[PDB]
Amino acid sequence: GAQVSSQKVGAHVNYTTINYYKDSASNAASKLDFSQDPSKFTEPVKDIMIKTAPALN
Amino acid sequence: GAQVSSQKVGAHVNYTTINYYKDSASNAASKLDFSQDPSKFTEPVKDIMIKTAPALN
Amino acid sequence: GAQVSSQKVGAHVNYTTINYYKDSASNAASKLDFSQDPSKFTEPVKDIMIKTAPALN
Amino acid sequence: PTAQSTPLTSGVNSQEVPALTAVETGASGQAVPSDVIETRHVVNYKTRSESTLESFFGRSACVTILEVENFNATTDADRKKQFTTWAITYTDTVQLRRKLEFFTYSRFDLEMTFVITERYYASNTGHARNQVYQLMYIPPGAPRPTAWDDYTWQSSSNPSVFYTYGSAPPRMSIPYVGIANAYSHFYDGFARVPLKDETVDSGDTYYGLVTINDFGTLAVRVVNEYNPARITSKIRVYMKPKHVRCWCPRPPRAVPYRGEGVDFKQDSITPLTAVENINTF
Amino acid sequence: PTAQSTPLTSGVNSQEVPALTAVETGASGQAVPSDVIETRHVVNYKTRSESTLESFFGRSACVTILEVENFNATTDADRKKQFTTWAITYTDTVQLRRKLEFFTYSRFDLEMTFVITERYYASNTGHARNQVYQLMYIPPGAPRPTAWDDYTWQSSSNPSVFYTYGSAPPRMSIPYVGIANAYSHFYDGFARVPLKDETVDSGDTYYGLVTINDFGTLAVRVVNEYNPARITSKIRVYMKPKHVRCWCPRPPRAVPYRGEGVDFKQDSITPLTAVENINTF
Amino acid sequence: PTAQSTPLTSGVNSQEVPALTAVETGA
Amino acid sequence: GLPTMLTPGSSQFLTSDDFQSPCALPNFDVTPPIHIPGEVFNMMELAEIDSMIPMNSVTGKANTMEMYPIPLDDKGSATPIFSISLSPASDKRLQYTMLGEILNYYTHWTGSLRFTFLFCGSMMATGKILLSYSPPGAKPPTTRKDAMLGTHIIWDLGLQSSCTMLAPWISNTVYRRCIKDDFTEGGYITCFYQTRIVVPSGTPTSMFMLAFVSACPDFSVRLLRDTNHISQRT
Amino acid sequence: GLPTMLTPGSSQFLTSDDFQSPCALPNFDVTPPIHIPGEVFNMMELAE
Amino acid sequence: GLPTMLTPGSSQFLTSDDFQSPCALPNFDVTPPIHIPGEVFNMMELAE
Amino acid sequence: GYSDRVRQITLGNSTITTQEAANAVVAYGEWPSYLDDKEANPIDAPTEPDVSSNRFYTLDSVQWKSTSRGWWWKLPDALKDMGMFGQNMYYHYLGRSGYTVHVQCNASKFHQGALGVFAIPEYVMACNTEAKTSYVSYVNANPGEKGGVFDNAYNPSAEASEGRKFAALDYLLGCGVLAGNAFVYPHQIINLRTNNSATLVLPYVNSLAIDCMAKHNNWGLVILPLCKLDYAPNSSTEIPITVTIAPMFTEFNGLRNITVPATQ
Ligand SMILES: [Ca+2]
Ligand SMILES: [Ca+2]
Ligand SMILES: [Ca+2]
Ligand SMILES: [Ca+2]
Ligand SMILES: [Ca+2]
Ligand SMILES: [Ca+2]
Ligand SMILES: [Ca+2]
Ligand SMILES: [Ca+2]
Ligand SMILES: [Cl-]
Ligand SMILES: [Cl-]
Ligand SMILES: [Cl-]
Ligand SMILES: [Cl-]
Ligand SMILES: [Cl-]
Ligand SMILES: [Cl-]
Ligand SMILES: [Cl-]
Ligand SMILES: [Cl-]
Ligand SMILES: [Cl-]
Ligand SMILES: [Cl-]
Repeated sequence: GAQVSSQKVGAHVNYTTINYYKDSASNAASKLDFSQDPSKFTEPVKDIMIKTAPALN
Repeated sequence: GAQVSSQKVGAHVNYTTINYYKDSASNAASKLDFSQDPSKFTEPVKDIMIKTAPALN
Repeated sequence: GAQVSSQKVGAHVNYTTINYYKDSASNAASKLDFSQDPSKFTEPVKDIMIKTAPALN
Repeated sequence: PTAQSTPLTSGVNSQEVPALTAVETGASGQAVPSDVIETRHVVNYKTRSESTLESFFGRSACVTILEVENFNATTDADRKKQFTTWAITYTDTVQLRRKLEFFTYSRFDLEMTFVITERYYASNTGHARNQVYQLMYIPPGAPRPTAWDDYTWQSSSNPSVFYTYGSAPPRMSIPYVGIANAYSHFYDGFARVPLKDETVDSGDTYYGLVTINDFGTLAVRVVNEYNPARITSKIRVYMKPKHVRCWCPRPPRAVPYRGEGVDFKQDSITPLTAVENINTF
Repeated sequence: PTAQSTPLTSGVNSQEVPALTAVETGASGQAVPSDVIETRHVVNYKTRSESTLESFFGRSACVTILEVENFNATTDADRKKQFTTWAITYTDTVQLRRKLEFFTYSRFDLEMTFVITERYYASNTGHARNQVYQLMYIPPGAPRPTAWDDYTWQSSSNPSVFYTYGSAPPRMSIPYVGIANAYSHFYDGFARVPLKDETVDSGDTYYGLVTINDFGTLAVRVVNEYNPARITSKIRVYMKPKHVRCWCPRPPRAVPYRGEGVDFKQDSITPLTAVENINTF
Repeated sequence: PTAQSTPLTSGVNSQEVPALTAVETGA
Repeated sequence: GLPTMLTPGSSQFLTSDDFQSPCALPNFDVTPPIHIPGEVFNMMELAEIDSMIPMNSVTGKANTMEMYPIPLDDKGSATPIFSISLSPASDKRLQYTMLGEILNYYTHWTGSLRFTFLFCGSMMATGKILLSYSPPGAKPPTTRKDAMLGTHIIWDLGLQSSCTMLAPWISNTVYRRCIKDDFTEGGYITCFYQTRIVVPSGTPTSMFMLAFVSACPDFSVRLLRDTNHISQRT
Repeated sequence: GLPTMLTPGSSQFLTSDDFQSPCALPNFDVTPPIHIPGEVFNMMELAE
Repeated sequence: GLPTMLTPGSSQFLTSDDFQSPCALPNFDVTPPIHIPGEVFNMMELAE
Repeated sequence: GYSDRVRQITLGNSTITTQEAANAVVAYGEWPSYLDDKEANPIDAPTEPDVSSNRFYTLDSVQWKSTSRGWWWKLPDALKDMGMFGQNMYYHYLGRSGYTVHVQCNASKFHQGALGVFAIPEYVMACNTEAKTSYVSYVNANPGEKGGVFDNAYNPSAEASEGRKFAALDYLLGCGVLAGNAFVYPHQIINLRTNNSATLVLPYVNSLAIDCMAKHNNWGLVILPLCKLDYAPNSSTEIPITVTIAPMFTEFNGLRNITVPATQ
């Protein structure tokens, strides 16, 4: 049950993972998660604000 | 995700590599790269010089 | 890249080899080579000698 | 891929003159033996495998020797012996440095290996339990320890390796960490432009790579508290460049180094031994 | 593949005479039992597995014993005990050498293994922390150490092994490194031609393999600085030829060696014990 | 997934005014 | 656990080992590569570049710019102009060339050596020069009549400024050693006036040539080693 | 046993290592997740 | 790590062992072989 | 008709002719070019001054004598006061440039001598005090179009403050390497019997796409007499060496007020 994934690139490229333990808590670090939604903190406004339009009309 | 490659010959021949780490920086030495272009140092001239022709015509 | 070969028999039978190293010099012993030609030392004569015939005719 | 085979060639009597050239052009001589002698065919099975950059650099080289001790320290000087800090560089030693400096620019990952050795300072002060070492990489900006047991060693974010004396030499890989697209082995410049009529001092400023390079600090301690027996330790630091690219070849260092720059020493600038005569075999 | 089976044969009364030959030809006797006696059929299941060259040479043999020490050295002689250098060879010992010298030429990779042992020199000088050894292979031309702690041990390009006392015997493989297409066990010649009327001395020159062989130097040190207790160490060096080919068989060494050449010793050239009579069972 | 690329842009003379806003909004 | 058994070599640090190791900076985003001019792949690319032989490294000229130019004149002496052994790693004059410096990181070398000569007299100077390579085992040549029995080229000075003499690979062994060594001696390079340098009046009667050495494409090295050309106090 | 050979790094504790390790509480039933407002994925979300 | 358990024999040096080991001269280009007369394969060839 | 000896180079409003060239060098076989979007770093729309700045600037001539040990310049330092190139360089934080370097030295069919002309990336030179390392003032490192000269003697200063200049020792190339190995750098030779000019076309060379021109010289230009000037009727004769350099594919980022470097 080997997982083959892309490595993080270096100076110049897959790697293999097998889980040895019956508990997911035993696993190595979670895979890179590039998810983001800054707007929930930077723009949590009820009515859409279009950058080019006046903020207050 | 095993890589099978030719060994460097000895006195008298594949070997197996598995990458264990998620970072390419962790990997063993790069495979032999026989690339070369000595002319960028030995002959970096604008106009082609044919060995059998005069260098200066 | 596993090699499966016959073992040398014991009192009473394959074994597995994987090469871990990129240099053949790192490898375990060469496989049994039963090659032989004693005649290059025991009979290095120009003209064939038939055992049943006189050595000198 | 092999070095060049020699073709079968006989003589010539020709307006083709491969023996003559003009190196004023900036071209090196190009002629090969088949251009100027009768040659047999020789198949060349030999390769340039061991002169690839990966092969040339494919060795762990000692780059420094650090010292740390473990004993009951009662003075400021003795407290400072309980840990050590080292600005990470390849310029404390000469051998790897000289090989790197065949090139202007490089890009590589780094394998770092450590060899840790101890001796008893004295025989009349009993014994010492097996020691654990902490080697902490302090990137530029992270707080540097002022004591062997201060808060910095908790190392929440800095990488640390804990090494148990007598175990296999510890080892880790470092990516290419340069803030440029390659490492510079040479930098013909300054960290800032001094401006007309500024009050900033221009009398004690430096030049070149030393003004811009910062690979952080290695901090080392013995984690153990003191035994009655004082133990003194050496930590040898080894670097192997791997996954190597290099650009812009240079003449190699011909005379002794005298520091981190290209400076030379007045008593050590005569590398050639004079020959008796221009006609000496 | 098995050794020869014996066929069922009865008697003969024949002009075919396989019992007679003429060894003047340079041929050995060829006749087998079925040529000169009545034989039963015997199926031979036995093999020559253990007399293949790989089987004959498939052993790690001790080739030398080196000595190194770790103590506070105050004299030149004592400083030279802190490290050792050894010209790499199989001629310090007799057993592997004699087996190799069944052949004129060989080609093999080498497994090298080391056994490292220590003892206390004295009991009244306290104790010593566990020691790390450096074994550095110095190829011909590379600088040789003059002190246990000089710059050569940084070993940027030379292969070194760091061994921790009490760990498994260290081990590495060496390729076939010969500059010829095989190793020569015997060389009937000189390194240079002495020429008519030359001023070069011909009175103290040597002959044979010793004039041309150079497999470099093994340098060994204890990496640790001195303890109050002096520790003395032995390093036993083991060689196993593997991936073996050999050419041109030779009679084996019949009398004691007295050095690196084929020379013999006047008091040791009588290997046979005289029998009482030519008729002694 | 990468941080944002910069597009090729020239100047403007426009009733579109992305430089002004009102941070009273909580944006 | 999976039953395992440690073999010899376990826990050793071999400085030429080639193993994986954990990354101290996991998930690190390296600076993207860009194209940089002058990428090198092989040290033998550098060995193929001409560098100047310090041929005139005599007392008073060694460790000065005057160590490079080879004295020539219009007197037509029968004495050799220069003489040097084909010992490209170990010779006092070849060891500090670019080729010599690269060879001193290796134990073994093989292949053909290229010697290129640039005449730096006036345009009005003419001459013919014999350049010779004598494979070893005979009297080292000190006269033109011995030198011309070996591999040689007659160089006519003219519009084409430079002449290449080859020391073709001629060896008993498949590799020579990068040390002074009788067994792997390379032989003798010498130079004589074939005619003489001739100049008209109002022209310098003494002048120089420059000698360059480079490796041919048949050239390779092996067995990496430390150089004897760099050291430090301890 | 399978013949193995320990390499440099063996037995070290690198604080940025990323290895598996045995679980001290095997077979443990974690509290089921629920949706919580304000989930963060990247420190650069906070920098904006 | 993969759970393992050392068996008897661990760390011994048996002089008739047959294991792989790391090469001290990686990427080394051996001298090409040529045909040499008188190759021997078995000591029993010499016994005949 | 066409000859390796006869060349015309036109950049902007400037043209060079030579009738005794020896081909031309393109350093590392790479012609200069603009910075591609896939290798770019600063995000502001760059200034590309084109013909205003990408043109031949002729430096003050130097005199080759039988006793000359050689000359050095740094780039872009040598051009910092040259027309609109200098203005674009100092009004911007960042700049990149290739160059056509044209070195000019004519004599007669009766003169002899040879100049090595080397383009050296990151030409770092030794300082002239053994009380310090890497101890060179900005003013001494950046002489501009006058450049500097080599010496055949090394005389480091008693006082650290008096040695803040380059120890430009000819046979060590002012940097602890043997001058005979300078041929690993892009080069031509002006051998007076053969040629009267050297032409080197240089791409931008750095570990970065673009850099601070006022902080950092990308190239050294070294002219070494490999064979001394000799002229039988007058051993004390002097012939000029003239250096003419055109920036190429210049690109600047980070416009602000003008940089005015310290002069003392
Ligand atoms: Ca070939
Ligand atoms: Ca030609
Ligand atoms: Ca030919
Ligand atoms: Ca049978
Ligand atoms: Ca018969
Ligand atoms: Ca019968
Ligand atoms: Ca993007
Ligand atoms: Ca708006
Ligand atoms: Cl120590
Ligand atoms: Cl802590
Ligand atoms: Cl403790
Ligand atoms: Cl001499
Ligand atoms: Cl060391
Ligand atoms: Cl008897
Ligand atoms: Cl294990
Ligand atoms: Cl002027
Ligand atoms: Cl200026
Ligand atoms: Cl000022």
